Amino acid sequence: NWKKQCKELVNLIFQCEDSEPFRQPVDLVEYPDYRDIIDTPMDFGTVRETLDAGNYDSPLEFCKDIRLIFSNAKAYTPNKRSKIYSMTLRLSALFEEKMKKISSDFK
Repeated sequence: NWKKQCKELVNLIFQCEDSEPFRQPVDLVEYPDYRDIIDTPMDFGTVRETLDAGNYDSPLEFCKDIRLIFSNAKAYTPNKRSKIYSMTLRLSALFEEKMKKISSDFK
């Protein structure tokens, strides 16, 4: 059951300290130029909601949206000295480790 596996992984991510800036959509009052840089916003709350609505056709679609969270974060704050950049690298690494098993069990 890939859907329950992906749900467990999203719940795991919400418990990770590094996910805090990615739990909700980026706020456009706080970051007014965000959408001049980012075409397709994404966050873990949205991913959770999409999964619960049954609106991912496969784990690859789920993964693509999670990868988008990280690519967006790195695009908007590209300075590798920044806290957010390091939090993105660490959380990305954990996610990819976990997603590997889900993707195998599927294929």
